[PDB]
Amino acid sequence: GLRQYYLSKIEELQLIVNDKSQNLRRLQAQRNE
Amino acid sequence: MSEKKQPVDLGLLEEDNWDDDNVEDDFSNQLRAELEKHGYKMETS
Amino acid sequence: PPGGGEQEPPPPPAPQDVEMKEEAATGGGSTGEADGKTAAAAAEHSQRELDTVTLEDIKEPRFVLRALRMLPSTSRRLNHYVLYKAVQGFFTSNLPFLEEPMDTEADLQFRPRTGKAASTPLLPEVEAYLQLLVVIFMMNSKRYKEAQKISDNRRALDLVAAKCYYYHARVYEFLDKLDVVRSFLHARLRTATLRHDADGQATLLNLLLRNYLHYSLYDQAEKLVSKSVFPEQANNNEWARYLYYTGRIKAIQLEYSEARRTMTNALRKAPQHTAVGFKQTVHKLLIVVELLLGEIPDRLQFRQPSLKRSLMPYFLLTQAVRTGNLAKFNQVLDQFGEKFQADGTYTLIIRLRHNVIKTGVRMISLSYSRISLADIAQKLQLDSPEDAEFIVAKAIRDGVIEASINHEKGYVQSKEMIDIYSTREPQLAFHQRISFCLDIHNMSVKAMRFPPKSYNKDLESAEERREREQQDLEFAKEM
Repeated sequence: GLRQYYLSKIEELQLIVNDKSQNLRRLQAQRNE
Repeated sequence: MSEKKQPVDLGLLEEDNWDDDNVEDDFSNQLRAELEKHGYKMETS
Repeated sequence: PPGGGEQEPPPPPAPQDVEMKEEAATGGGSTGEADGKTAAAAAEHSQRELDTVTLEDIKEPRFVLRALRMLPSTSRRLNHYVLYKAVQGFFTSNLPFLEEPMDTEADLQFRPRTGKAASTPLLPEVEAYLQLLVVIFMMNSKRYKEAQKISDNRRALDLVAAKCYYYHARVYEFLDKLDVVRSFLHARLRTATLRHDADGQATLLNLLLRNYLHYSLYDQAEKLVSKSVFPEQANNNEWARYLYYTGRIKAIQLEYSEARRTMTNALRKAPQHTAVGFKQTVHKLLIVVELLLGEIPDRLQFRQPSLKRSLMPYFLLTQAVRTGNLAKFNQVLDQFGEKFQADGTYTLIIRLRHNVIKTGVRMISLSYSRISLADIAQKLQLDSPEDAEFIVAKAIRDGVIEASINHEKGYVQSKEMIDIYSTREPQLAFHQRISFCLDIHNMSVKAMRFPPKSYNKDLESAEERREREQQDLEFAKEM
């Protein structure tokens, strides 16, 4: 089918997500303290 | 931990607290002694 | 018989025992960690691979028939280790170690695992004396590895395969062709860098450049336009050699300003280990290029025990170049030309005459104020006074010295330029490092807040003390 195309797209999005998550997790602490 | 390896050409077949100045070795080319130069120059004149 | 009964027995058992937790336990933990979770680098144990490579470098039938098709087979693997140890203690073990991964239930079900297992035979087979594991047979094992390379799912396989196709290159390096290795690498590069970003845009670049220069073709087109210049993930080990290669590439094309900084950064990225193999070369070039660029001294005297014996010619060389004399330069070249040719550096230092003559003329200009050219030739031994006029004219052209010359007379007179403090240049000098000192503070502060974490403890004063305080207040207010 067309699975490869979809795999590529979804993989790229998920690969990006983690960096953002990380760079926000640090930010929350400072505000809490 | 401490992988610290490099592939090629390890070689070469296996102090001083005074800060180094280049000039010290310049006259290491010759003039072993101010003495010798003065002593063996003055006699001419 | 008596001699081989006390020191030969020890070699068998103790290494096996200490390996049972070094790579067997490592493989067991990686299978359930690297292939069991998405920690990647964390549970990939790239540093465990590292240690088990470096230690085994200076250090198979049992470990090749590992089985894990079913849960009883995976459990068996560990008792079968001891069974093979007992067999070795009782009996003598043994090409016939390549079909086992297809047999003996060998179903790791993780490529990340079978890859490292296959590579571990390859490394000893590569290091099996100089036999090369019967030559192409090692390559054939790596051909099997290359089949594995095309197997797939790279949430671990990628950073496992990096080392694989790094030793793969060494295999051909020690033997036959490299051109078709270049073809393969070129293909493999775009085989990557298209699956979004996958890394390897660091190792493959260095592998391609390692012998692209060795074949002596200084192609640079793709390096200026390479999109893999910025993998940004190099473990601070790849980055050094990549910067060294690009620095030499840049310096060989009459570009000196940027090569110095980039390759000095590369040199100072080097680790602390005792081995000084590549540091010898980078230092040697880092001081040739500094002699070329203007006349920076470079004489930050190096007398360290490791480097002392090697760099004996170069010390003599700098000694001649610093002084304005020119016969010394020839007396050094005609003496060490063969040695420099063996080092692959004759072409760079053969063009040093212009630097020598510039230093000499600048020194003459700074020393005197009014000197006839009938003595410049004698002092700099050009064997002719007339061409000294052209030399001085070219020097004046480039702003080396502002001295004028009375051609009809012959004497050269120089201007007097003092009080540089009022000039604008010291402000530029101060600004250039104000920028650096402001950058370092932000760089340091940026990484300070990462370690502070797990600070969920947030209590003010108490929970049940409020009721007691309210009761006491009410009792006090009653009376």
